[PDB]
Amino acid sequence: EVETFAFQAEIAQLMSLIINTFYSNKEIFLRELISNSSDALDKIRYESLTDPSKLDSGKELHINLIPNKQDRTLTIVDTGIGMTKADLINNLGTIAKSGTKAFMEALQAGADISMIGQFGVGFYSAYLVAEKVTVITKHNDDEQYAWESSAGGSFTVRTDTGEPMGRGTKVILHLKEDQTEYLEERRIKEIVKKHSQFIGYPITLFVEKE
Ligand SMILES: Cc1ccccc1[C@H]1CCCN1C(=O)c1cc(Cl)c(O)cc1O
Repeated sequence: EVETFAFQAEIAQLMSLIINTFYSNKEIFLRELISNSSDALDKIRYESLTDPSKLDSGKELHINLIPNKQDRTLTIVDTGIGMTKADLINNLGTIAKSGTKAFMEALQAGADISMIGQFGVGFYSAYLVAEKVTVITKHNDDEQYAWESSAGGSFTVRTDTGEPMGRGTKVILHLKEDQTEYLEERRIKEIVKKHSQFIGYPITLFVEKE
């Protein structure tokens, strides 16, 4: 079955702001998502140091970027610690961290949207370039789940039937019509070079044939 949840009020407000505010520097979404993957990878590594068996679900720690022009999706995949169903629901929409209103209060006055990451809500910058975001995740302690939202104040969670991931999180950006530049090899390379040069895990940019 599919479960539908309301975003907490302030998160809905943030998402609307991200979608409606004129802001040309959209590329920062990729930095924020790679940062999130890096943090998740840090966590499973940290845990594996005391209990190595937590890598039984996959020893390699990496980030893959996978453009698909036919589906018009950009997918960020990591083999980080992943999220349980509860982690998913609690951290991707139903609970507003302090940084949510702090950020929007920051946008009032001087701050610009590129600072979003500093408030711990950088995930939502995905809606700078995506009309719908799907998050597939698998944590050692739980089943594989799919989160999805086109904003508008709700998201869904369901058990995922797709290819099993072993462990980690996959963010699938269904790109807006006018944002297909982020499917281009040279454009993604440029952004990763500029914003994510010192990530401590291998980042592989997959290519497509003509
Ligand atoms: C950083 C972060 C913020 C909010 C919730 C969860 C996370 C990370 C740490 C614990 C598990 N995790 C994730 O599974 C994860 C999530 C998102 Cl949103 C992503 O883009 C990539 C990921 O690997």
